[PDB]
Order: sequence, then structure tokens, then C-alpha cells
Amino acid sequence: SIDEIYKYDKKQQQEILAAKPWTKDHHYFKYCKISALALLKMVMHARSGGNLEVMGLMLGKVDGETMIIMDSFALPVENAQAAAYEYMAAYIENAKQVGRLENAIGWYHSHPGYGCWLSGIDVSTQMLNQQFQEPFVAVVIDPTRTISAGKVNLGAFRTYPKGYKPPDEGPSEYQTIPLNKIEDFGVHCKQYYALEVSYFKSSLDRKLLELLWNKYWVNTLSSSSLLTNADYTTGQVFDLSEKLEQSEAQLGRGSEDKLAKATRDSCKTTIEAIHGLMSQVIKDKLFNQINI
Amino acid sequence: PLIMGVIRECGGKMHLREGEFEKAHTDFFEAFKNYDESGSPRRTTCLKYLVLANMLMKSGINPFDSQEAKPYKNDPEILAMTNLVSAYQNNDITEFEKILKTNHSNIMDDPFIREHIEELLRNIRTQVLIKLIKPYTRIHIPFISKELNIDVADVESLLVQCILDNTIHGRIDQVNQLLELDHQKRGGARYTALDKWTNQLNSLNQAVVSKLA
Ligand SMILES: CC(C)n1nc(C(F)F)cc1C(=O)Nc1ccc([C@H]2[C@@H](O)CCCc3cncn32)c(-c2ccccc2)c1
Ligand SMILES: [Zn+2]
Repeated sequence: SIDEIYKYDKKQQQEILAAKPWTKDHHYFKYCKISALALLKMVMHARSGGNLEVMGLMLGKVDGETMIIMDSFALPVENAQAAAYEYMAAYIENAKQVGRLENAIGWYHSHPGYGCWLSGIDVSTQMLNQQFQEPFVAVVIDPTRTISAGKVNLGAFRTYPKGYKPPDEGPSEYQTIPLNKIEDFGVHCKQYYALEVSYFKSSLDRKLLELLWNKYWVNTLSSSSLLTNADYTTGQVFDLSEKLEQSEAQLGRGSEDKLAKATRDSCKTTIEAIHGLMSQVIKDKLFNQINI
Repeated sequence: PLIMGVIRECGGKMHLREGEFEKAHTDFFEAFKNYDESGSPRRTTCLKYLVLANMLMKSGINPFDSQEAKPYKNDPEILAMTNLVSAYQNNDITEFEKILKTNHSNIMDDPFIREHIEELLRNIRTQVLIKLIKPYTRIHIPFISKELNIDVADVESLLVQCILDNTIHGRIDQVNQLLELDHQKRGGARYTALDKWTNQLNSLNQAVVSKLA
């Protein structure tokens, strides 16, 4: 009964909302589960956005310590209040009569080319949202690093309340943040915590994906990723050169050991380039070297 | 009501010799509405000067659609001005030249028309040439001379002025007398980034090595 996650009962949701346990503890929600359809919708919307930022809402429910996201929709944003809330209310009213019973559980927005984290404005927005409508979660997607690394870059964060000082306990995996966004990442890094993200899909979705792979391998075998992202690598090289200049300036005198961070960024970019090249080498071996 | 109109017209001419075409056009319009309630023979000259200003600054764009402009434009007393405006809007050098040639004793006689007819002709020629060179990659200069109806030397002078003023993006091949338009460009930002990376690496390794002793 894998499909049991799709069954929605309103009585249990009302009981949980009226018996809110998240008002006592603060590190309560630590698991986020996203449907396959919702994740694909976010990825396609972010990619269609281009090099700009796109934001939408996230419908779903709660289950114990788990935030479940089922669907999504894109806000116009050409706007905080007014237009955004009008669109949210109208879309929810329209979708409630066709079978979509769940209400909002979060908001998502894209961070194209500078990682998955919450800025100062995002932290303030999340604080405002969690003050009034709870529970809530903020999903940040990097649509450009997804193509470059061949991995879905997504992060679901939840913001600590004002005046609360958690005692350390931060793993904080390394993120290659550009130079002009390093200061913003430093001041607001301990005001939120990340939720571990998992994905789920139904049985018909699984069967359809298995049947789709029988003909979707052609696109994998003819990707040629070295050309789809040629400006991203140039921007990365520019940022890396600036970081190298700053590390050299630090060396001439006398972050901590900025040379190590610049080296890590250079290694990441170079490894992505070599992966893109070896894919084409494999294609050349398979298809062009059958010279009869 | 003649002294203030005359002084306004004189101030308009002085501004016309000194640029700042917006305020000159406003002064010309003020003189025009002053002459509307004054002597008829000055009205045609004021209309001529107003049209001269309009085609000189090429941004006012005031055709005969004005409700007060129609009763004077439709008057057969002055008609070459409407043809000149039509030629300017249509950007036809041939029609402009035929209007200038046919309409003698009414355009040549006025000196203020003559002191700016060269500028108007140069403006329309430049616009026509800019439109002409749009699709081509390498284009002969005698071809441009045939189209614009000027000799090859004047075409080369016009092209030199346009290229210097960063208006035409191309270069003149003088030995074989053609013009090559710079339409072939590629992604040269990657090599600039690589050069910057190389320079930073050079300085950084110099400093790191110099750190020891
Ligand atoms: C849930 C949304 C509608 N929301 N609710 C409330 C609250 F007042 F209720 C408040 C909000 C709300 O608009 N937040 C917000 C803040 C900042 C940005 C942009 C902003 O800086 C300028 C761009 C740079 C940037 C990088 N990261 C966020 N941005 C956005 C935003 C994100 C994607 C597209 C368009 C706008 C949304
Ligand atoms: Zn943001």
C-alpha cells in the first residue's frame, strides 16, 4: 500500500493543527518528504525562469515530525502581499473543487548559480510566515548547478525564532558561494536549520517511469553537457580568479585560509569540466569509432 | 502684435544657430501662434521655419495632423514643405532630390533653407546607408554610391565619419574598395576568464614561493 500516502483525511489534520506540538519545541520538524511530481514541477519552473529567480507555493500536509509536499504552483511575481496572496487564494479555491484538498505548507524559490541557502530577506520572510501561518518550510533550488553537477540541488530550511540561540551543532556542508554573497551568508547562517529531504512516488508513477526508461535512454546517450553550460563555467572562473586574488592578498600580509577555499572551488569547476569531457569521449568511442 | 513676434523669431534664429533645438522649437511654436493672429505673409515663412526646425531635430515629429496646421498646410500658397516632410518621413533620397530640383525660386531663394538643406540631406543619406548595410557582410562601395546617388569619394567620407562616430560597425578595405561588416562574433569571454585566472595564478605562486626565505 505505497499509495496510502496519497489518502488525505481532514479530521486528523484538524486534530494535529489544534494540538500543535511545534509550539513547544523548536527543532521539531526534521524530515521533509517531497512527491516526485512536485519536485519535477519545481525543477521545470526554475529552469523555465532562466537566469532570474522564480517563486511559488507548496501544498501538502504534516505527519508527526514530517513535512509532506504533494503539489506546487507558480506565483506571477511579474510581490509579497496583494497580488501574491490574491493569486494564492484564487488558485486554492479553484483547485479545491477538482480533487486537490491539501492547503499550503511552504514556499519555494530559486537561487540560480549561488547555492541553496536563505539570505537575510528570506530569513525575514520565513520568520514572518512562521509567525502567523504554521507549520511552514522554505525550499530553495539551484536550477543551474543541477545541470552542471548532474544532481538535483534542493534544500528545505526552517527558521529559528528571534531571540533563540541554539548551542552549535552545525554540520554545514561546504557551499561555493560567490564573492558578493559571502557576507550575506555569514551574518544569517545560524538563524535557520536544514531539514533532511527525501522523495516519494506512487505505484502508477513507478510503472510509468519504468516503461518510459525503455525509450528515454536516447536522450541520456546524446546529452553533450559541455555546450549547454558554457557561461556558467566562465562566471565560475571569474569568481575563482577574484577569490585567488583575495587569497594572494592575505598571503602578502602577516575567511580563514582563503587559499583552501579557492582551491576547493577550482577543483569543483575542473572536475565538472572533466566529467563533461569524458562523457563525450565515451560517445565518440561508442558511435564514431565503428569505422567500417 | 508684431514687435514681440519679430523678436521671438529673431531669438529662435539665434537659438537655431546655437543648437538646443528643443527650446528653439518651443520658441518657433510660440512665434507661430503669435503670427496666427497677425499678418498673413509672415505665416508661410514661420511655417517654413517651424518645419525646418522639426526636420532638423528629427524628434518632435509634428505632421499636419495638428488641428491648426491643416488650414495652412492645405493652402496651396506653400506646398513644397509638405512634400519635403513626406520625403523625410518616407526616407526617400530620390524623392527629396526631385522635390529640391523641381521647386526652384521658392526653396533656393530662402537662405535659411539653404544653410540646413545640406544637414538634412546628410541625415537622410546616413539613415538610408545604415538601413542598407543591415543584411550584408561584405559590400562594395560602388554599390552604396549607386544606391545613395553620390560619388565614391563622398561615400568613403560618409563611411569614415559613421565608423568614427561608432554608428557603423565595420571597416573599409581601401585597396579593393569594399566594406567588411563585423557580424562574425563568438564566445570570447572564456578566454578572458582563462587569462585572468592565469595572471592570478602567476602572482599567487610567486608570493607562495617567496614566502620561504
Ligand atoms: C511567500 C512569499 C510570497 N512571501 N511572503 C512574505 C511575507 F511577507 F508574508 C514575503 C514573501 C516574499 O516575497 N519573499 C521574497 C523575498 C525576496 C525575494 C527576492 C528579492 O530579494 C529580489 C531577488 C533576489 C532574491 C534572492 N532571494 C530572494 N530574492 C523573493 C523572490 C524570489 C524569487 C522571485 C521573486 C522574488 C521573495
Ligand atoms: Zn532567496
